[PDB]
Amino acid sequence: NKKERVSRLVKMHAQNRNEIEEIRAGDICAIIGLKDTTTGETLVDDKIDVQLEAMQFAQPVISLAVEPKTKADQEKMSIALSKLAEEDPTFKTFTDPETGQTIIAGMGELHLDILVDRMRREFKVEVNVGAPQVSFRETFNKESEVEGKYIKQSGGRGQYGHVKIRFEPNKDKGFEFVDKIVGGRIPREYIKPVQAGLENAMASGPLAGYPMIDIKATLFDGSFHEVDSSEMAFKIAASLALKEAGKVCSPVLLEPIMAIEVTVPEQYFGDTMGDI
Amino acid sequence: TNGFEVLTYIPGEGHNLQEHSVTLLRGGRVKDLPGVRYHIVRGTLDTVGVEKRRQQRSAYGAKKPKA
Amino acid sequence: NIKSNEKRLRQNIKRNLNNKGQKTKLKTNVKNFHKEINLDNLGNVYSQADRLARKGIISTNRARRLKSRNVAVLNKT
Amino acid sequence: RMGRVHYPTYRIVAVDSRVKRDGKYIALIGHLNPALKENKCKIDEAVALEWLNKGAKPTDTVRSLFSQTGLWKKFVESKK
Amino acid sequence: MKYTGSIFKRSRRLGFSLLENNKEFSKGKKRKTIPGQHGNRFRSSTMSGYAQQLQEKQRMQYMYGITDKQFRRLFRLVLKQRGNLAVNLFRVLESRLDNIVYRMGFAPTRRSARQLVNHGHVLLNDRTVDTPSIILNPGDKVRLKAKTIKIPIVKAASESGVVSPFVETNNKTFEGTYVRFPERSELPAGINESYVVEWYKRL
RNA sequence: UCUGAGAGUUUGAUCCUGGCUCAGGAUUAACGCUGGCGGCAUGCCUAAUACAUGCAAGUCGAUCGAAAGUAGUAAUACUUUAGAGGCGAACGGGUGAGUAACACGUAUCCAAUCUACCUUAUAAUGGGGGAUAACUAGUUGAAAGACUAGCUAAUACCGCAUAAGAACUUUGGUUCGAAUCAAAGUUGAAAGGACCUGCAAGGGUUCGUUAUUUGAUGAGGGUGCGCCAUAUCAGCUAGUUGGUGGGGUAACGGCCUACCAAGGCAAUGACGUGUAGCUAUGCUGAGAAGUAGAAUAGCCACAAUGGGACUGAGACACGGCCCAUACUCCUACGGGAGGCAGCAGUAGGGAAUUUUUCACAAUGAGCGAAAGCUUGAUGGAGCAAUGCCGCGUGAACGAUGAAGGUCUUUAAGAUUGUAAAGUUCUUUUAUUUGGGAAGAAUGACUUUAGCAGGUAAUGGCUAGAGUUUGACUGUACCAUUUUGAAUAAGUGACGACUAACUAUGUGCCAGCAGUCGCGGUAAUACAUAGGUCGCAAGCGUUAUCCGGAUUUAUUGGGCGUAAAGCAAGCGCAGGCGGAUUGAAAAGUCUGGUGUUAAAGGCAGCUGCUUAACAGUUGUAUGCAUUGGAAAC
Repeated sequence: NKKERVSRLVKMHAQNRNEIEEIRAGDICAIIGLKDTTTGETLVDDKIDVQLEAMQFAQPVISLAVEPKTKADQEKMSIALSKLAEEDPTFKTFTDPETGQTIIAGMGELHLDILVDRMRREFKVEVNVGAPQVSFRETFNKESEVEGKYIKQSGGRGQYGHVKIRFEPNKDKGFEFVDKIVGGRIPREYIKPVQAGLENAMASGPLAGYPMIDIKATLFDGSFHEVDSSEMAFKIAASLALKEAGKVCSPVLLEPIMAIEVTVPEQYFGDTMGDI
Repeated sequence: TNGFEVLTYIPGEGHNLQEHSVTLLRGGRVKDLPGVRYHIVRGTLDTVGVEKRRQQRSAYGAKKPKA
Repeated sequence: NIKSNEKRLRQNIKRNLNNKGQKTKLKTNVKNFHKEINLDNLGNVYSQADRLARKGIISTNRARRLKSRNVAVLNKT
Repeated sequence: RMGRVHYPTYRIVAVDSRVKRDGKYIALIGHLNPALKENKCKIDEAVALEWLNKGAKPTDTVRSLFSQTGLWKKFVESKK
Repeated sequence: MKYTGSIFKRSRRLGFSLLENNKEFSKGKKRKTIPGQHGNRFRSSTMSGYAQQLQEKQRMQYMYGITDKQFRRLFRLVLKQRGNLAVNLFRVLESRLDNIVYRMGFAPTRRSARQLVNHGHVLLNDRTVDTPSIILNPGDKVRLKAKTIKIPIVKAASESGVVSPFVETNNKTFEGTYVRFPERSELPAGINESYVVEWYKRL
């Protein structure tokens, strides 16, 4: 939604660049300027509808992480990807949150070759191929029980908390808490904090930072003091017990097993069965 | 950028340290540190953020906290 | 590229040829006066000097100086 | 002219065609604001004739500004 | 800036109610103590030249509604003339447009006068004023357009307006005229400007 | 008078010498967090690194022949110019690489030089000749181009005549290396165009041109004076110093040359090295002065480097030539285009320096009697909170203060907090309606009125009427135009220095920080919540400069114990120097004149509603001259 100023037109001939001024219905050229145009954009002068297309292509998506070597070259490579994305809107680049590095996709080996040539010639940034990364979610296996203690004197006053948490993993049902404290071993005011004490800590994994998912946590016993023993003691004890449970349980990893529809003509079918 | 090499202090809790990053510099003076009267800017292309911070948003380059 | 530049270049090539011709016509009569120090040679030299001064090939001060040098020699005779 | 943008202030000066714009000037005639519809030039009309008689003709835009004052009516007859 | 937030906050803290006893009125509490969580008996020993100069300057620029940069700018403008710079500077301050409007009672507050001027409802000598920064001379007239006099609020303010002998008001025609420089007793005596003058060490 | 601020930091405690940091203004600033506008300025100091493309000097047919095409039977009318020739090109544009001295700043002397066109009027614009592009043909040729022979005109070139006037020489005369003037010897100027009138002859209006001749103007040359550091740089210099003769650039000058020589500068510091555009000016303080020499205005020079010559009036010439040098590009490989410190813009650098922008609307420039052509000079617009000014982001009423929070954390309460809940009002802005600028009043074009040597003619001068004159911009701005609190705030800090504090965590771990100095157990010094204070579409932050710092001291310090008397004597140059008498007036003080650019500062005033900004009047200081004074 802006008016672009067409500065000059030019036709790239076999060897020469013929600078022309007028273009009629049937001829094609290029414009100097409009340095922020993206392929697929339509140009309008006499208030006509835009013929912008968005459903004419298919995704060749194959994720491949590209490991960086020098941070300055990585910073320039980010700008290079920004300047090459408009070249092919169907060219895909992901930015993994756990590993903030570029994830190239393409249509095969020659696709990667042309992309790396584009990076290494115009931008002069050359990067070596690494290896892709996967989310690799986490669960674990049942454990007996976990204790948690927190005693301090810092600040001229102590802070005290004792909790017993039994940490139950699942495969389908996410985070859920059940309370079983009876007998005044904890005041009700610190019931809801512990409800938030566990789940907030549940998103940390003891292998590579992958959040722990589909777990059930429960409280059985606990201990506190007189007017001391403020709210944060049990909140931090819950997280400490969660981390200890996740560490000593020898956790298990999960990866998505993608359903693959291999469509082939009636020539490589038996070969497809053999290859699989 | 010059052939000389300079000692600086890394402000705040936490670190963005990889011993390989080009980073900018800041002035100031810290007399406790022997030989260190130069500083690294926190909140630039490197040393990008300090978390939990909601004050002193002139150093540490932390985005303004809003709900 | 400047069209006036090349235009003036092709013009002053010919102008330089003509100026060199007139300068040599001057100098050969100056040599003739150096050989024959008489009134006729001085008159020819001063005529040619005026001809160059008419168009402006030789500045009036330069012409006056050279004619003073020559007339001094003639007066010594 | 000089001054801030959207405020044309052209000080009236005698100009020899060899000098650059608003550079070292021979002698300032006066001051005039084209925006105001009122004669405001500070001219003595005596030194102006001095510059006219010594050559180096100033801008033509002020010649009309001197026809209203009758400078020509006396200049052309003082020429004789 | 131009807005100080709650007006009662400044009045309670600095002990200066712009209205005699309305900005520190019994509005749920009647106290002269500074506001905040530390309301308690304290020993005032830092009250000195630094503290008093800051207090007078802040009260000056908050009652006048002028930002610090503009305040020093007007001080420098006063510096160009000669004489007793304190009293003359205060007179130049009092010749501010919104202050004159407030003294006429045509606007309840200087901020209300600023709103009236900026929205463009004040006419000065064949020129409508849009910037609430105008210095009036003796014999300078202020008009309110027929469009801007239809409001019950402005009429109520006019009927309960401030009286000022140094200027002439025609309430039946909504006309104002800056007659003369206000005398010393006609100026607010709350603030002593000499300390603020000594606060200028930029010379 | 312009006009003056300090505090802390050594000790058990006290004072003194000194240092350090803070307290404030400014940027050719930038970073970090945010982010509304109007007005205005500013926006590569690094790589004078390399740089694609468009512009950055073009113009003249009333200069010329000819060439082509639209009409016309042809003739001729109509449109353009490829070339020659003419003017212009050396100025504008941009940088500070280099330049340490008449480069810069300033006054004279040029009896040492010139200046096309502008200003001064006068003699004249006489008669001939030859070629020459353009054009054609042939050759080398892919073109690019180059070579060869004919064809053509000129305000293009070349003889001759007239040359009052001019240059040169001689005789006389003026005056203190030169002046004015009488006669004589000698020398040399060109071209017509266009228009009108007239049968013609001829005459007239303007332009083009030569000669002569007034200023103004630019450039060049000499001059005293001041105009960076540096002695941990004592000799430097060979056309150098000077003379005779000659030649030479506008001139005098070893400027150059033939001959004869021996000095010249030089401890009042030359020479050497580093650095460097300078000045007016920007900032700082009252000032001595320091700071920076953004833009700007002038001066200075190169244009990738080292050189050279030509045209031209002026160039060794931003985008002229040639040569040598480093590179790109094309090449058919034979050879060629060459050089964005012009407007831009990009590769890279850095903190960073921008549209690959409009029109020449206006001024100017270049040119042409002209319609007028070009103009990335010039004036606007775009981006960026880089900076300054203004401006909103609401206002009135509404509580022993709603809710919640924070705190004593009692079953008082305070606190946020007229903030709010909520009711009215209100539109700069968000938003449609209408209206709509000043800026040509620049000039020219067409008509008329008067003017003049001339009037036989139109042109030359002044007036009046109509024609048009914008890139800007339906912009600014205005009018109950409509709806509307709605459309817009973050920032730093609270132990003290220096106004602004309490709670939780914290255990010398984290971390704070400009200093004193804080934190190894109730931390007002840290991290967070709340409160509070100060600024604000900006806040902090660093770099850097002036003040404080008089803390390199004529103004403005000392040398016995905090730093400091050569170990003493002799002593040059130089500095300082008794009085009386006389003179002079060099310093000194004063009167007058001219210069010391504009802009800037200071004071007064004017306008864009108003600050910012622009403009007007007065306004120092120094220089030289004239005249006074003799107290030193």
